[PDB]
Amino acid sequence: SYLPGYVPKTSLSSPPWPEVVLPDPVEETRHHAEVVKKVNEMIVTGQYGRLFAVVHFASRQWKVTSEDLILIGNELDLACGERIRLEKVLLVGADNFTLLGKPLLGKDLVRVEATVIEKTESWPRIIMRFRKRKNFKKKRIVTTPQTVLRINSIEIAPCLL
Amino acid sequence: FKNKTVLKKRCKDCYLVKRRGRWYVYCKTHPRHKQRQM
Amino acid sequence: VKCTKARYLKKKNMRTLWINRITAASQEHGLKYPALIGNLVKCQVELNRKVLADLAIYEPKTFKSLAALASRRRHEGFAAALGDGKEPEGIFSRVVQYH
Amino acid sequence: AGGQWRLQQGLAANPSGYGPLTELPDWSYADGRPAPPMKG
Amino acid sequence: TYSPLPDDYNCNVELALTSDGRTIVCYHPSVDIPYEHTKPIPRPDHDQVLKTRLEEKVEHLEEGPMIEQLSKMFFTTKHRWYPHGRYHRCRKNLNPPKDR
Amino acid sequence: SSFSRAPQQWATFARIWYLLDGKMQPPGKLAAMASIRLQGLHKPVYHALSDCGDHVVIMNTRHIAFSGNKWEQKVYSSHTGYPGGFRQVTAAQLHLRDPVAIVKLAIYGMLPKNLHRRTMMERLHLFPDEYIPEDILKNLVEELPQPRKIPKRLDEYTQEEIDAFPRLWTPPEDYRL
Amino acid sequence: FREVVETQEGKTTIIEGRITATPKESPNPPNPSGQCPICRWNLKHKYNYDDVLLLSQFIRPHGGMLPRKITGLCQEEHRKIEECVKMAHRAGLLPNHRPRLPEGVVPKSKPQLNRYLTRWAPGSVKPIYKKGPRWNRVRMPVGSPLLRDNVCYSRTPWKLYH
Amino acid sequence: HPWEPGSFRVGLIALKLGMMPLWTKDGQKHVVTLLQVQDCHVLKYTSKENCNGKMATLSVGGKTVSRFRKATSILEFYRELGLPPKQTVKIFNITDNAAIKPGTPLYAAHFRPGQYVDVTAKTIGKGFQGVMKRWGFKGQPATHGQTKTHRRPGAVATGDIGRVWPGTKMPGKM
RNA sequence: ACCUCGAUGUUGGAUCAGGACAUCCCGAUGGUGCAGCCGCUAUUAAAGGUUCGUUUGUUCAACGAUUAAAGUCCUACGUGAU
Ligand SMILES: [K+]
Ligand SMILES: [Mg+2]
Ligand SMILES: [Mg+2]
Ligand SMILES: [Mg+2]
Ligand SMILES: [Mg+2]
Ligand SMILES: [Mg+2]
Ligand SMILES: [Mg+2]
Ligand SMILES: [Mg+2]
Ligand SMILES: [Mg+2]
Ligand SMILES: [Mg+2]
Ligand SMILES: [Zn+2]
Repeated sequence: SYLPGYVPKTSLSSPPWPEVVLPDPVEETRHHAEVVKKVNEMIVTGQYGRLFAVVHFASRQWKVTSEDLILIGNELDLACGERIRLEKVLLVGADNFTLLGKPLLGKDLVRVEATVIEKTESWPRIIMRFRKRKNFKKKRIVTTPQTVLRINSIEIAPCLL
Repeated sequence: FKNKTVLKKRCKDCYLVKRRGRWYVYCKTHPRHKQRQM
Repeated sequence: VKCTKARYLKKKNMRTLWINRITAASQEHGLKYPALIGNLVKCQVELNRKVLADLAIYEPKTFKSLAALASRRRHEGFAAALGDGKEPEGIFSRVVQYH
Repeated sequence: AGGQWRLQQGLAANPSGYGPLTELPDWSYADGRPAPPMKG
Repeated sequence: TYSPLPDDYNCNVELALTSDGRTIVCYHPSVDIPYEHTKPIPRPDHDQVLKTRLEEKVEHLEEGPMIEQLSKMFFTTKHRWYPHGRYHRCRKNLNPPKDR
Repeated sequence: SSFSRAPQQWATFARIWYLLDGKMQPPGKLAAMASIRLQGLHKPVYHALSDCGDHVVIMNTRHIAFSGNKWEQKVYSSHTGYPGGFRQVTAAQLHLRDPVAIVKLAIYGMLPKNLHRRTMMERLHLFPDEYIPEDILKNLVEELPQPRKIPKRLDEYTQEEIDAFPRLWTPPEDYRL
Repeated sequence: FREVVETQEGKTTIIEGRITATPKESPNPPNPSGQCPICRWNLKHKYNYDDVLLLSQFIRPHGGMLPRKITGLCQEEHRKIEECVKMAHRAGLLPNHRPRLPEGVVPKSKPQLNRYLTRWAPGSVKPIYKKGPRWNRVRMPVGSPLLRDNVCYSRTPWKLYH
Repeated sequence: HPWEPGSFRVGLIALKLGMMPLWTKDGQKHVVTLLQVQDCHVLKYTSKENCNGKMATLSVGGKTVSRFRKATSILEFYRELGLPPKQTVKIFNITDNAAIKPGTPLYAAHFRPGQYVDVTAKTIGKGFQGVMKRWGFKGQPATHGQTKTHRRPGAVATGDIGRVWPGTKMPGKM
């Protein structure tokens, strides 16, 4: 009762990691719909509290929530007090549910809006270079422009299905 | 015991043996044939 | 002079600190750092070390979901490596194409 | 990380190179008006 | 019955995908500690004529034994328990900025 | 977690006592998992400037297992500072003289070479046997799994497994053996 | 197998040879085309020193290795099994195959030192007092070179020297 | 308990009086030291478990001194023991079968002739002394040009090390 | 001819030495053309010891008497703010 590919159980006969069996894709496909519908049903009824959203702004990913501040090291050419929308959102999460973009969420699923509240120059930064025995010494001071944004609201819409 | 890098039997009675990490040549008939691997 | 040259070290040290924090949280879920970062790329989830380190500290439940996704994607690749392409690709192994 | 896998998918080895994450405008007005194009 | 991670310690993670496959849904409800996995709190801890008035038990100890006792109860080294000079005590910021 | 600010800070930066069983385990693998716990490398909130280290308790340090000929080949050398004070003892000699020296030196060489290294050694507890003081035993939390899985001796196999494993050859009946 | 017993009655010694039960090879080998019992069961490069079930079938009751012409193994696998048997006794995984002690001998109490993957005999090893420079380090052998081709499930190959 | 092999009994605390010659029947002049045991008592007993050591420790005192020249902690210790304070207190390692009740006096009859004993005491302090008298170095000649170097240690180390080894014989208190 | 030419003259001795072992002596052990004493040779061993004098600036050496032996070296050819 031994197959041609049979090996008796030894230390190296089987891989050290236990065998893993993936679910049936046909059976799992409808199982995903049940989970998505349940999570979508949590949005229409508003069964969520504070939401944290990961947005891509100024070549940077910010883990922001509502009513918080973020400092941006460049000028947006926007008057202070103007309300704008952050189009790129990569992740929106709650206490019980989390949605992932691939790599970005649709504009019909999440909306993050911020406000320009302060535009100021950076504190003086010292840029000095020195080389010994070469009379090489020069000092430069730069003040990069900065912009502060406050996240006002993070709202989602029931568009999962 | 004479230390030799290469151990060679000097008669039919010499026999090689592995002891204490290095090969030895023992010869009861000729005690001067004893060698230790260097 | 040290002030100017420390601006490169600060960027370097921040990323190294993030990797250790990401590695620490992955081991609590039975994963290694290469297994987490590598398998999140194949899911088109482009999250940098700064976010993952913050998620591993302030959003433990969200990080576990990412660990499960990376582990699931890791298992899908092994199953695809055993086959010769006859079986279809994994559910999470699909890639969204952009034109 | 993942540069080799991306090149096999027809994408850039660096995700900052091109694609929706980089090419798209980073912000827009709340009213819906499009933002001026970024310098990059 | 497949599960990428054991749903025993942190939460019950349920991976899912949308119809278009452009969004990954992660439903992770929090798990509650069962009642059977906990221990009860230890609530419990004559002919006397004179009331037991509070008696001071602050025994005098030298600098040596005082630090040795502290280094054993906090499992640290003796070096941190020695004082510092005025120069270092004046450089310390007594009004540091506070976040959150 | 809706905690107050002080209790929330205390819980995150709390110290957790771990247990290690060193019987039939390599000292280095014991030290590798003990190094991260002592430094706090197993926490996502880890940082060098924050004393986030924990307590590690290692029992049965007398019954450690050395791979290869490390009992005879490995040498632990130290110098007393006086002339002719250069002492070199093997692992076997050191183990008999001090049952906890081998594990202590392996862990001590893995911690960062800084002032915090001596502080982390204070939070490390070694016990040659399975006996543990009550105060140290009453505050343990988690027993970390052993890195190396102990192979089973030939007498520990049940008859079910012995009979399951097939014999590969048929010896002759006239062989004296 | 065959056993020899000597019984002396009336100052006369009688030597007899009595045949005992002999185990039989399990039927239906996975690979009947193999030449030696190792590859006949697809056990090549798939056993280690800790697999005492496989090693016990090629050893004598006193722990001695069996001859190659009797078991029928090939020259390559016989040496690999021979080294695994040596490392099995040194690791203490064969407590029922101890050497036969002659009458009137009581072994002294000796330091019980746990060890495994011991290439050389413990009594024939000298300590490494001078490690040497980094480019000329004196490494400590771990395991056995004859198991270099064993199936490794990890990307890093077996480290035979520490 | 009766005497058993491998047992150690307690000793005494004696006072060195002086020296006196002593002749044997063999005609050899042997010099002996008169050790006077006075006011020798056992102070306290510490069991092997409480000793944190292989042997059990026993406290012995000697040479009763004034009660006005001792600290409060020492005086109250003798108050409950009912003995005058002792000048020098030594600790002896004994076995379980050699325990002696505290307050028990001891006499010179504890030892017998023909028994070899070990005497421990502080040596005569000679203060700060040079290498010539402390370590026996030869020094330098008094004549033949020597300039301000007759009792000096000379070289203390080599130039390559650039340091002095610990334990090097240097002038100090002897 | 790389370092030292804006304060180490070098040698030897005196003083005190630390270290290597390729061991002069003490220890253990093979071989011997090893009877025994003496010897020769090889492995192991650096814990301890390794003299006093005449001429000579001497190092060295010569011979004087000895000793279980009077080892080979290195250390800024140790040590000269001793
Ligand atoms: K000078
Ligand atoms: Mg970088
Ligand atoms: Mg005096
Ligand atoms: Mg003189
Ligand atoms: Mg003068
Ligand atoms: Mg003078
Ligand atoms: Mg030698
Ligand atoms: Mg010189
Ligand atoms: Mg000189
Ligand atoms: Mg000088
Ligand atoms: Zn011969």
